[PDB]
Amino acid sequence: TYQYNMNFEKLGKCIIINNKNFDKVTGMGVRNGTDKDAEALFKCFRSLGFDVIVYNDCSCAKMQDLLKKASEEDHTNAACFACILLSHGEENVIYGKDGVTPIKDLTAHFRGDRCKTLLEKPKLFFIQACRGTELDDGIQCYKIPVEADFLFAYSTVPGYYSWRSPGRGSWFVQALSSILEEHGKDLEIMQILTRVNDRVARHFESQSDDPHFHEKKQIPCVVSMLTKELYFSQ
Amino acid sequence: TYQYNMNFEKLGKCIIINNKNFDKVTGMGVRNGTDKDAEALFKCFRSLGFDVIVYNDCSCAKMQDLLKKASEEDHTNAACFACILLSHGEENVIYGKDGVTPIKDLTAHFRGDRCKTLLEKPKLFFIQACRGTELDDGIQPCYKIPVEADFLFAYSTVPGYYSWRSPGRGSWFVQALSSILEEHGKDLEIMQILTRVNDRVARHFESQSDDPHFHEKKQIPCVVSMLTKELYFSQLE
Repeated sequence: TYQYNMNFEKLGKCIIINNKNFDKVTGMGVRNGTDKDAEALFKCFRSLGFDVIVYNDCSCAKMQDLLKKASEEDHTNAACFACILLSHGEENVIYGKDGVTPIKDLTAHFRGDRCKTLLEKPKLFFIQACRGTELDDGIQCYKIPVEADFLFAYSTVPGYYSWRSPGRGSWFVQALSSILEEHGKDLEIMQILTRVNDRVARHFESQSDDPHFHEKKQIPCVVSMLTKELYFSQ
Repeated sequence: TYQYNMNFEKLGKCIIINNKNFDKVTGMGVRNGTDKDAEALFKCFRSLGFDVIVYNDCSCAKMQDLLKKASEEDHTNAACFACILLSHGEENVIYGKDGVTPIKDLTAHFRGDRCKTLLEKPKLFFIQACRGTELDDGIQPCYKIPVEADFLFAYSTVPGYYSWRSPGRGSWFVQALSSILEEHGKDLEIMQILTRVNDRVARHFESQSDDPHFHEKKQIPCVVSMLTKELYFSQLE
C-alpha cells in the first residue's frame, strides 16, 4: 500500500499511435525512424505483459476515437493503462495525419470521473514529439481527485526540439527500450524514467553540417501525479 | 553511479519566499496561514542541513534580483540547491506584492549555462500557489550536458487548478510535505517523498465551505522531474 496493486489477471492495455506520414496540408515531413521506435516499444511493453496494439497514420478524430473508445472499455481486470504517442509536436498539442489535436483532449477521457474502471489505477502516457523551436546548446466514505494517478513521460522539455536519427530512431526510445529490456521488472517507474533522462542526457549529442543544428543536446521531462510506487511485477 | 553525489561541505542553500501581503491594486488578499508554512518548512529544511534564508513580502523585482544573485554565488562547496515559493499564482506566474512574474523567468537563472557552479547538481523548486481557477470536484565533448537537466519542480496543484490553504493550519501541500520530511526526510528518495505527498493530499483533505461552489473539493499536486539520478539527503551507505 505504498505500491499500486498489481494483482489482476491483466497488466493492461497499451495503445501505440505511430504517426509517420502526413497530409500535404500540414506541411510536415516524414518521420524516418518512427517504425524502428514503434517496433522497439511493441516488444518492450509486450515483455512487461501489456496487451499492445499499434495504429499507424491516424488523423485527429481517429486519435480521439481510439482514446475515447478505450476510456469506455472495461478495465476492472487490468492493473493499469498505457498509451504511446509518436508524432510531430508543438507546445501543448500534437499532430494527426491531417491537423493537430491538443494532448489534454486525448488524456481527459481517462479522468477518474470519466473512466471508473481505471480509478486509483496508474494511467501512463509516453510522448515522443517535438515541443517547439528551441534546441539545447549544452555545457561541460471518502473521495479522490479526478486528475490523480496520471503520469506523462515527454521526450523533451516544453518548448524544445526532439531528436530522432532516421536510421536508429528516437534518442528517448532507444534509451527507454534498453532500460526496460534490462530493468523493466525490478525498477520503480520513476527509477526507470530517471535512468532514461540520464541516458538521453549523457550519451547523446546531435551532429549536422548546418552549425545551427550541430552538437545540440536534449533532456526528457517527466510529469507525475502518481500516489504510489509503480512496479511492473509481483 | 545512480545517486547524486552528496559528499560536499554543505548540503546547500534553501531560499524561501513568503508572500503574505500584497498591494491592494493587484486585487489580491492577505494569504492567511502562510506564516505556518514558512515556519514548518524552514524547520524541515534546516533539519536536513540546508542553510535556509526566509524572505518576506517580496516585490517582483526583488524575487527576480534575489534569485539572480543566488545563481551568481559560488555553489562549488554545495551538493544541491532548493527554492520554495509561497505566494498567489495563476497559470505560469507567481505574484510579488507588486504584481506578477513568470515562474519560468525565475528558474532560468539556474540553467546549466548560466549557473556553472550548480552544473550536474539538483536544483529543486517547491511552489504553493493557485495555478488557475478550475476546481477538482472529486469522485468516490567528452559529452556536454543539457542546460535544462537536473531540475525538479513540485507544484502544490496541477496546471489550471486551485490550491487549498487553511487560515488555521496552512496549505494542504505544505502540511503534508513538512510532515513527511519529519518522518522520512532522511530515508526516502526525493520522488518517494513527493509521491507520498501526492498520496497524502489526495486521500486526506477535502474543502469544507458555505458557498457550495467551494464545498467538498479535492486536490492533487504535480511533480515535474528533469533529474538524472536518485536523490537522498544523506551520504549514508
